[PDB]
Amino acid sequence: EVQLVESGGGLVQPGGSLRLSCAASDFYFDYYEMSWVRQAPGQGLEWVSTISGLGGATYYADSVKGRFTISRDNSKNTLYLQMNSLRAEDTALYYCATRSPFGDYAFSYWGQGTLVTVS
Amino acid sequence: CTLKSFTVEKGIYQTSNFRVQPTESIVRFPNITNLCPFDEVFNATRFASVYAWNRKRISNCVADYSVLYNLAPFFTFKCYGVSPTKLNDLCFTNVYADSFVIRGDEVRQIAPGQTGNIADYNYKLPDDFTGCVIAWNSNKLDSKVSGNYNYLYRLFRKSNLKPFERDISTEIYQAGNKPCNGVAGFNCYFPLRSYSFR
Amino acid sequence: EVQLVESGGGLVQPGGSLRLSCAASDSSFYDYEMSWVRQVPGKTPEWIGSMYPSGRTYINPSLKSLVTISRDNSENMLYLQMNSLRAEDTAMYYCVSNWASGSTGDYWGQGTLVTVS
Repeated sequence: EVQLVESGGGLVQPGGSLRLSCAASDFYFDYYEMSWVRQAPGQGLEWVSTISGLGGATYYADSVKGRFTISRDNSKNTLYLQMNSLRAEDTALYYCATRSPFGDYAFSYWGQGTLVTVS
Repeated sequence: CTLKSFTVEKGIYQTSNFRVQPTESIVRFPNITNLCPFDEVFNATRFASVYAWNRKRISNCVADYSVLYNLAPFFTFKCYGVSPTKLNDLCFTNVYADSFVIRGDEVRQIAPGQTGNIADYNYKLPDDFTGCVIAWNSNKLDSKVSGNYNYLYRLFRKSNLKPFERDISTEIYQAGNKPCNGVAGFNCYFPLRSYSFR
Repeated sequence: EVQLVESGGGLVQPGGSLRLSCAASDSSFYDYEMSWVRQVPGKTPEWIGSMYPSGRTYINPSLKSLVTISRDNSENMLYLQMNSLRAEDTAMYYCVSNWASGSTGDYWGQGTLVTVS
């Protein structure tokens, strides 16, 4: 199959900022939808935020309503993640997953993911 | 002392109960000395996958749980229903050993009630699970620096797997409404994908 | 009573196509899985491909578009047609029947030695 990578930082102080970039290519992205899904160390998965390709409406989680904002760049086929006001309990390996809206609740593809720890 | 007074009047008073103390510690366990191969599922060669977990029925045994600790570090020895220790004094009728290999972060899902990807599509434990899960890292025996893809796991399934069910089928999945009728292409993802252990 | 006999063993050069296959005994080996594996000396084996009874064939993600295993004979045998030979293809190829649950119920058959110069 086809799968690509995601880069960014690996460590950030509790109060700084970080710009994560999931870079995709050779994919039907503009009609698909993308989302970030974190994984706390020792816990399960948690949906952070999602963006659509049809209208571009974004949907964040209740815990990250006013701290996380994302934007998909269709010219570069990449997904950005600009995190604000990083606390100490938000350390998790963020996964970059895209799926089709006209399907089921199962993620189609999963990114590589990288763990970012906060002091 | 039972009346809390240094002077007792005339009469009859109940003080304690004459309970005879025990003498011996008779055990009387069954007649079984055949130490069955309990090391055939712990120290063996390459291990089963999760979609084809090996279930060995172990009966007519002398379960010596003091042999799995002198081996490699065994982590997450969580017994649900019984204590981790004190297992050398109970006589079970027939036990079952389900052996497989999972990821490091996926060891939490092997527990009653926990959900996810491995506990819903590969191996589900019931809520009344009266057993013990024993995990240990095998980064030196199951990993090499070449690209390890000899361990498969199921990602897509129609419904959640019921407790104690082995799904070894190879029916193609359908993420959409297109009748793929067995082509393994767009919206026809293969239900069994391989791991990556580096 | 399983005496799987392999073939295809020999000496080849990079650029050819290896057509190796192990013969199954006259019995109902189907309804159970069947796969192939190599035994390159130095470390543990490496699984290359599977021959699931449904017909769906899954290949190792590392060796994609280089090895192909089909079942269009359906009589007693499989097929292993692999191209794009390299210098690291000199291993001991085996055909395991009950793979993904082996070491307790798998039957390793014969073993052939191939070498690519």
